[PDB]
Amino acid sequence: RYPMAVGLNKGHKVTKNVSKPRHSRRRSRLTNHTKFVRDMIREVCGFAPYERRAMELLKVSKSKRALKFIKKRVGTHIRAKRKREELSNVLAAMEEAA
Amino acid sequence: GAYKYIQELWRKKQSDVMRFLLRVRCWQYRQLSALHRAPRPTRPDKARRLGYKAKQGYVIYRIRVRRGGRKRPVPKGATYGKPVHHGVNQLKFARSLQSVAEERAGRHCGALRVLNSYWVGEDSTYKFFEVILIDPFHKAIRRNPDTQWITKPVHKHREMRGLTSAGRKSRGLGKGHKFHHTIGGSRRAAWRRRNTLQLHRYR
Amino acid sequence: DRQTATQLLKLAHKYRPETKQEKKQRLLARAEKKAAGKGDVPTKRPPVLRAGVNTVTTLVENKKAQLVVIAHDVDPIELVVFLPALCRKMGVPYCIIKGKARLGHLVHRKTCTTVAFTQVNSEDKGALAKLVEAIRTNYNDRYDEIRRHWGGNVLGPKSVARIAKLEKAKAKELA
Amino acid sequence: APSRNGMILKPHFHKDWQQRVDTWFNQPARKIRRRKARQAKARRIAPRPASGPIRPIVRCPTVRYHTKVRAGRGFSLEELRVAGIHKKVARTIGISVDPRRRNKSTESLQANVQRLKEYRSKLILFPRKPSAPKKGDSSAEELKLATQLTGPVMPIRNVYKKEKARVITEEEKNFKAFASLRMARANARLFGIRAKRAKEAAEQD
RNA sequence: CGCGACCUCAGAUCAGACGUGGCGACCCGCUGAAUUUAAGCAUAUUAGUCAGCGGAGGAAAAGAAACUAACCAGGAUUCCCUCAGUAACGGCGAGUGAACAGGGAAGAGCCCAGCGCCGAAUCCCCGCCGCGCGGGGCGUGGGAAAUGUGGCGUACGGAAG
RNA sequence: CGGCCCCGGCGCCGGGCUCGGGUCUUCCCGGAGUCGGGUUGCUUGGGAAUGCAGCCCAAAGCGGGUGGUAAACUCCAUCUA
Ligand SMILES: [Mg+2]
Ligand SMILES: [Mg+2]
Ligand SMILES: [Mg+2]
Ligand SMILES: [Mg+2]
Ligand SMILES: [Mg+2]
Ligand SMILES: [Mg+2]
Ligand SMILES: [Mg+2]
Ligand SMILES: [Mg+2]
Ligand SMILES: [Mg+2]
Ligand SMILES: [Mg+2]
Ligand SMILES: [Mg+2]
Ligand SMILES: [Mg+2]
Ligand SMILES: [Mg+2]
Ligand SMILES: [Mg+2]
Ligand SMILES: [Mg+2]
Ligand SMILES: [Mg+2]
Ligand SMILES: [Mg+2]
Ligand SMILES: [Mg+2]
Ligand SMILES: [Mg+2]
Ligand SMILES: [Mg+2]
Ligand SMILES: [Mg+2]
Ligand SMILES: [Mg+2]
Repeated sequence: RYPMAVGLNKGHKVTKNVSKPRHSRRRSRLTNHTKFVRDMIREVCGFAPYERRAMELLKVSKSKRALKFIKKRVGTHIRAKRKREELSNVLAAMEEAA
Repeated sequence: GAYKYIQELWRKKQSDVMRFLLRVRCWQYRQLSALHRAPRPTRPDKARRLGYKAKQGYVIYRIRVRRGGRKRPVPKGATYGKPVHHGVNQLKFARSLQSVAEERAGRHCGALRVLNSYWVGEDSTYKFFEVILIDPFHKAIRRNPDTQWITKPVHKHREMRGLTSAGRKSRGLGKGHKFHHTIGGSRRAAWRRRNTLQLHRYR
Repeated sequence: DRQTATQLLKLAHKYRPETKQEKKQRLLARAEKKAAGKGDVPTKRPPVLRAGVNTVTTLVENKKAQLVVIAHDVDPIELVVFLPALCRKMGVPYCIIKGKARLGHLVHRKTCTTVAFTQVNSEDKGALAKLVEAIRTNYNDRYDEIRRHWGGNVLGPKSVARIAKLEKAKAKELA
Repeated sequence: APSRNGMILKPHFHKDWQQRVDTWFNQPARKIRRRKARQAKARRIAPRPASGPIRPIVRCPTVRYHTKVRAGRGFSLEELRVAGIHKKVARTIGISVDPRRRNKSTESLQANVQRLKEYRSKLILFPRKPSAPKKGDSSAEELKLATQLTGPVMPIRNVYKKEKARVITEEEKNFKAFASLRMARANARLFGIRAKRAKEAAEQD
């Protein structure tokens, strides 16, 4: 009924701005060229020692141990999840193929 | 072009192809002097993204520093003070090794201006850096309007005052709630501003 | 080898970058013949090789280079390690040669890293295609073997002679 | 040290303060310097008004001051685009531009573009030669005035909707109450808990 | 064996040019105690001060958010009044202690590395030629720097074709 | 107030550079031993550690930082070091 200072829907009622967000918010997006150069340098450099150890761990059914190892190597847990995902992807992309 | 490739290749400096190069270059730099002139930058992309241009008047120096924390110069480890100041062994310098490298380079060459620096190699006993110096009195730099700011006498010895990119980090400057130490200028300026008694005429 | 490299050099000697003297000459003659003949394009674009690692990379990425030649006397190897894999991915023929100064002399500079052949005359197209095949069968078709090959790991002769003495004395004891 | 009865005091005079004491004995001289600088700047820029760059309509962020409105730094790029003038020309026209500010409410967007249109309509600029368009034959005898004070075209004086008086409706006697605010606060506090309870109930089904 | 090119390098009283040191009231970087208070004293306070070292300018630093807030949002930095002796820190003892608002003084914004296009259209030096008072820059020709990357066009507020 | 001498700008007579705005179609869009984490010192009012530094571990591109109490799941706001 009446707009209240507290509640699920508080504050003075206004209309939203449908304007396009600024281009600085769009940063480090997946680009074709960037993905190409990254994938080209990845196969040239190979992998890191801890990356190879984690791939060996993923090859065995022990996955929580590899997650803990990655969380101990890199800083936070949210980075460890993404690293584990990338390692599983690179292990399942070409090693599963003939 | 290719600088993006070199950057994305140097980013993964733990692979074998890069580790071999870093080890060989560290071994090669260990035999040279503590301070010398590199005729061309080992990291061209890193020098370009710092402000190095392939033209006359820009010099590159390679300098090594001793890795490790500092020790108190007190004799026999005696401070003659309260126990809180008995920390002779485990003390850490406020400035970084890169910053003290830039400082040593600018002290050895006063006629040149330290622009920036970057890391090339390191080991257990040494850490190597490459610094960029500008000749403020060369005609190829004084005539270019984009680099005329390095000629003014206000930028004399930027490395000894923390104006470089390495010293700016150790100064503690920044904008946000995490940098309330030095609001305006330096932490000493903030201290002088917040610890002065304002006595107006009418009070 | 000393034969195919010299052949590639003799081929490149025809498409050398145009020097500054004759560049000023042609720029002075262009403004004169333009007012003389009143023509739009009286001089066809001359096919010339492209120098510089950035230019070579931007050409091979867009698949505009017919051939790539690389030097190996570069001090920082990282500026060059990425190029052979890129040419293998793009399918263009790449070849490594000895002497950046020798590569350099054609471009009238002290040091030149890489050179890309993009446009070739109709009468040199056959001579170029005759050598791109031998280059592909030497570098492109053997890329997997080159990537799997590990060099170095060679001990000194003073350390090989002693192990030879030991293996001889051991073989004389076994049989 | 203490006395019979008194407020406990903690004076911050334990430091060495007498060697850093700022006395304002140069305050009249500073005010005179500032006044002379203002006069010199206005005399040098006489055709342009003091505090030349027009400033937009700006609402205070915090809830303590969000009821009043104040001046700001510059107009947003969206407001410039709705006004129809280029971004870089507004600076030499005399319009301060703030590229960092965003626009979240059309209610403020329309007010800002209206202020910009009013400034543009009231603006009269001088050319080098009469060959420049968007002007008149005579510049109103120096525009009837050379310099303006305390805002270029208009200050940010507050206006308020009147809502003078009206007849009370029927259900207004039992429309709102303190219980309404109490229920609103209770729902805002127990919103997620009820959702989790409904989820765990539908789980059993 | 020699020659030549490149690359890491050495010497000169080579041609031209630059730094040293002094003052240091104000400013910047480092480390730097104790007397005192805590009615004693170790944590703490004195103090991130004094002393010590390194630098410049009439100002220096700062300065265009990897910001503040959680509502009707604001918008570089610097200084003043308030916030405030407050939030908070502390043998939670002595004591220490900000910040965001808001109102004022002033308010100027931009560049580059990268990504791409331009036959390197770029820059330094040398010498004769056409110019002005007290002397330095405009047009011409060769010696170097530079393709391991000059310069215009570009900068997150998008840009290019 | 006058007269005299010296210095600096505002208007006018040679010389060298010199396409902006909007819609549409196509492409491009980023700073690394760095962030962050562990640990040890100094410092801060900053408290499951505000900032700096030494050693070790050391990345991503629907990513990263911040949202003042550490940790997991989800969403939101702001910025692009
Ligand atoms: Mg993002
Ligand atoms: Mg040189
Ligand atoms: Mg003593
Ligand atoms: Mg600065
Ligand atoms: Mg009083
Ligand atoms: Mg008494
Ligand atoms: Mg006593
Ligand atoms: Mg005592
Ligand atoms: Mg005292
Ligand atoms: Mg202290
Ligand atoms: Mg002192
Ligand atoms: Mg000095
Ligand atoms: Mg002076
Ligand atoms: Mg910015
Ligand atoms: Mg009070
Ligand atoms: Mg403490
Ligand atoms: Mg107290
Ligand atoms: Mg204190
Ligand atoms: Mg993240
Ligand atoms: Mg985010
Ligand atoms: Mg949160
Ligand atoms: Mg929290």
